Amino acid sequence: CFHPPYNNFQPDRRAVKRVGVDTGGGTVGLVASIYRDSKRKIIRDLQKQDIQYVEYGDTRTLIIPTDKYFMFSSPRLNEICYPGLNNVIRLLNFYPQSTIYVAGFTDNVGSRSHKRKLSQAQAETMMTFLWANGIAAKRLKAEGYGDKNAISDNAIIHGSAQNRRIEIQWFTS
Amino acid sequence: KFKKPPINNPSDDATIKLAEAAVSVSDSMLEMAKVEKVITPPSKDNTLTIPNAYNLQARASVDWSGPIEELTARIAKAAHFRFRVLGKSPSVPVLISISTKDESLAEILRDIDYQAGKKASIHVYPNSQVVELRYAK
Amino acid sequence: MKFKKPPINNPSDDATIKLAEAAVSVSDSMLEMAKVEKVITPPSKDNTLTIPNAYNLQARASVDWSGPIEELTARIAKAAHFRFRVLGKSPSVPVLISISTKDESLAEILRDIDYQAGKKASIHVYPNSQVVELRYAKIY
Amino acid sequence: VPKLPCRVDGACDATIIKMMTDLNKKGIKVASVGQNYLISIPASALFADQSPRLNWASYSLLNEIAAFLKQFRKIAITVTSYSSKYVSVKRERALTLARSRVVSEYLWSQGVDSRIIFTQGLGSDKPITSYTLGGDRSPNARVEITFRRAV
Amino acid sequence: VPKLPCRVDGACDATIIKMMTDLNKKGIKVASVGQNYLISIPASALFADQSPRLNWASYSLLNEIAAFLKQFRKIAITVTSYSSKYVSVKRERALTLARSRVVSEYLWSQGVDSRIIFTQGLGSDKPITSYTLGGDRSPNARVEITFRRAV
Amino acid sequence: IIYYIQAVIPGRAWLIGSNGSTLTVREGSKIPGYGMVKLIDSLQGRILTSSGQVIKFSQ
Amino acid sequence: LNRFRYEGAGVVTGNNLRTSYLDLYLANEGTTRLAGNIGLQKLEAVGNGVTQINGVSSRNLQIVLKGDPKVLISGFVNLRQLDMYGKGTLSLYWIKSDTLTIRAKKAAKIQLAGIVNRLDVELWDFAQFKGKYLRAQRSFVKTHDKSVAEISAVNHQSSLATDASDIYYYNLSKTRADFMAFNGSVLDMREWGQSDLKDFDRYNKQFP
Repeated sequence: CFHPPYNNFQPDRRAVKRVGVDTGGGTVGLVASIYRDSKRKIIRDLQKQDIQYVEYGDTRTLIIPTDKYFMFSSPRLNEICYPGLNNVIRLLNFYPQSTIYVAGFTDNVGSRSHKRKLSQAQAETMMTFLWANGIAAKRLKAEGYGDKNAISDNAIIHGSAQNRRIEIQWFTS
Repeated sequence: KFKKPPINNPSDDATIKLAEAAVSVSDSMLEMAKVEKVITPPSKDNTLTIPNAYNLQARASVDWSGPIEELTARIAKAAHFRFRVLGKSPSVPVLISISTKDESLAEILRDIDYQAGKKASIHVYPNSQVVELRYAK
Repeated sequence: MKFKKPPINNPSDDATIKLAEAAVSVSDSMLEMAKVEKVITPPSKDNTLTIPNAYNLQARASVDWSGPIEELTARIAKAAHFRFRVLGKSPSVPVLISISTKDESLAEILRDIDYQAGKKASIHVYPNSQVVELRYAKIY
Repeated sequence: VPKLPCRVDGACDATIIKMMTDLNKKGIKVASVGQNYLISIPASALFADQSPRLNWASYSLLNEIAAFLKQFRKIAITVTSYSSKYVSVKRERALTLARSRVVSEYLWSQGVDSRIIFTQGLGSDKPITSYTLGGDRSPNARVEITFRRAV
Repeated sequence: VPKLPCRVDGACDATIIKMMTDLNKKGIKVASVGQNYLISIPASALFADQSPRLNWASYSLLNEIAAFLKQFRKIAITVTSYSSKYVSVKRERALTLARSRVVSEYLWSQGVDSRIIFTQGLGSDKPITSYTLGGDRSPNARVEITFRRAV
Repeated sequence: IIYYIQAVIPGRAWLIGSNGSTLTVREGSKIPGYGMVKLIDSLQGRILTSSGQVIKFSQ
Repeated sequence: LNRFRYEGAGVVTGNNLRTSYLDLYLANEGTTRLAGNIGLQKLEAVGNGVTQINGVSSRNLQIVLKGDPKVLISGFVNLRQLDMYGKGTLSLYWIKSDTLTIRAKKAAKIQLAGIVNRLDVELWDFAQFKGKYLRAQRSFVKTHDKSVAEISAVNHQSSLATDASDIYYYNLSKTRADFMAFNGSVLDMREWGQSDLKDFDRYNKQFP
């Protein structure tokens, strides 16, 4: 069984349902479970979803569309896209020691103070969710910027759309 | 099990940019108006308050347009209060109009004074049951 | 091994694109005008002093109105169980306010409608008497 | 005439009566008097025990209620919440207000054909029946929506 | 159609993704976010040991990387050279600078399209991996090319 | 010199000013530049001075 | 005047004693009265006793409990960490600390006030925490079944409740986020009739 709203913040028993449906074999159940729980499948399903994954050198980074995964123009958080967050937690469980940084980014239209406040609010909300996901608060640090550094121009519609985002960095040691 | 998304929501980049610009201009105009507006505290708000007299808590339905002194005299007579005037009558009189069904005498007089503005004032006396209409100079 | 940038959306419209392109510039102009107006004129007072809130008033509302103000305020007072009072006479020109918001205080609703009315109308509340009075300006 | 609207968009009295009858048979109280309509929902079928948390499955009922409401033309919709005495007066009033806020927010997010939405909660001040053996299971705790049909 | 160019000359997104995949499977790092492209190449596979000289076979790789770059419109391209702490700081900076100058010169000589080419080398001033055992074999010995595709 | 409250306990409190000088305020005590405190509040941050001034929390 | 340890139903009174650090170890009905400023860092009450201190101004202090004492302390203390596992009942008059880490297991009744830069609290069961009159910048609350905590966060609030847990926020934070698992509840219960209480804004209108 399972509950859509984050399963009340409890890691599910993904293996038991697989082994039950297989027995309804144990070996094929085990191999299917380990294959579909491999990190490669995690990243592939992230790419299938609206997730950007980057690994290079030793640091690893994640990019999330705030517009897609948030209620528009509000620190309110969307709920329909829960599997993305579930997979995020499943992947992040692999690194129980790395320090975490999370940052927010928005477009170039509006009051500068307004943009900064919205970025900070989004970062606060995201880091709060991460903390509630069982991570000790010592491992988290949040920040938000507006148009301080854009990987895409604002004069283009789609580029400006890409500009606003959520960034997650974490080292290895 | 069946959760719905918002229906009339900005699902497109053009839509979200439009709505964001709308929010921005709305806030800007709001604070512009806030700067523009002028307000006064009740301490210096020179308005006739409620005389809080029981005999003036009656009920009437009245419609009128025209001069003010005659109407005030009629109101005072209905209220069983003496009525007096202090000043002179300008050649061009002071005209007002009011129609109402349920508005007690005190607030009626308050409205009368407000519509009369600064050219005249009205004062009440419950010690000696009188009303005074004072002109302006 | 495929590649995908995050933001993938529904198809857009060129007309809406142009509308937003104009709108962002309009917003920029409004913002700079507000900045210069604020810096040149010092604000002094807030309408909280002339009308604060009280109990049986924190009830909440979300409205969308595009018409006159008198009936809207009357409905507000009817919801709030408070008396409604009018001062002065409405001018020949109707006074219209378009306001769209969502789930703020009734007191803040009154504050913003009074601000948006500005010169033409004024609002006052006496909680001891549980009355809300609106007055038209005496002009000309 | 063909260019003129033949009927209100998406209107069918048969569908209206069918859906309201379905609500009543499910157990949601629907009352029509004059042209003012009242709809009452038990708390135990909507929230968790004395909490401003929403049951996931209740979204189906919320959507059905919104669909039924869409069939009518109105001006203002009033939402009131009522509970049972649990801790104080303040806690109960806050809980009722929060429930009203969340349900109203979801309704407004949905394609509600409204102009004004009022929200308030009253805790456990106005009962409906002296029978109060149960707590959140007692019918007195409730959420009520009242509205007048336009024209 | 025969008069106005329907597409930019000699461009094919299928070819673009094909060559990107080929580079990635060769092992040279290629990535992009938004409309900014960054490519990293290990120093060992390009230069000889501790020397600012190009291995002969590397000319084919340079040719094909220039061919890939030809499938873009850009203005400014920046090249950086990073190495490992070997003897000093000045010598390593000079080595990186010479390497960057040589590669930039050959790229400009080839049919690339840019208005500004920036080149700089630093050495072992900022590593990107805690593992610091090897010298020229260490993955941090790298050359990086960055730019932004505009419109 | 302007002053703004920091924390409230029933009966007395702890206060700061523009110069960063801490102070302990009794229910009845003299406050420089404000006079003497006549009444404090715990559910509300208002505290009343002899001169009629009211002090609240700092923004 | 360096270390005092007493057990066995004894009454001690002192005032105007001055010290840098002293170690206090009280047990078995230590009726201890203090009317002076004492510099100390380590205090340990076994439990089931009354103890009051009037004025301590120390750079640091650490305290843990095992029994069920009733402790009331006045002064200024920069405390960092505290855990409770019995039936603790504590009141602290003032604290000026940057980091607070509080864990409560069985029964806690804690009344504190002061200025805090960062505070986190974990509650397991039957713990009431009256952190009202105590203002903080960063607040982290994690409550399991049957835990009541009232807080007064100012800037940044993160709260999680499992079930039958009450989180009562008595301030309007700039940013707030709350979560309930089974029956957790987060409630404002502000003045609700205040003359000049500010309401929600765009940055903070977070619907529960």
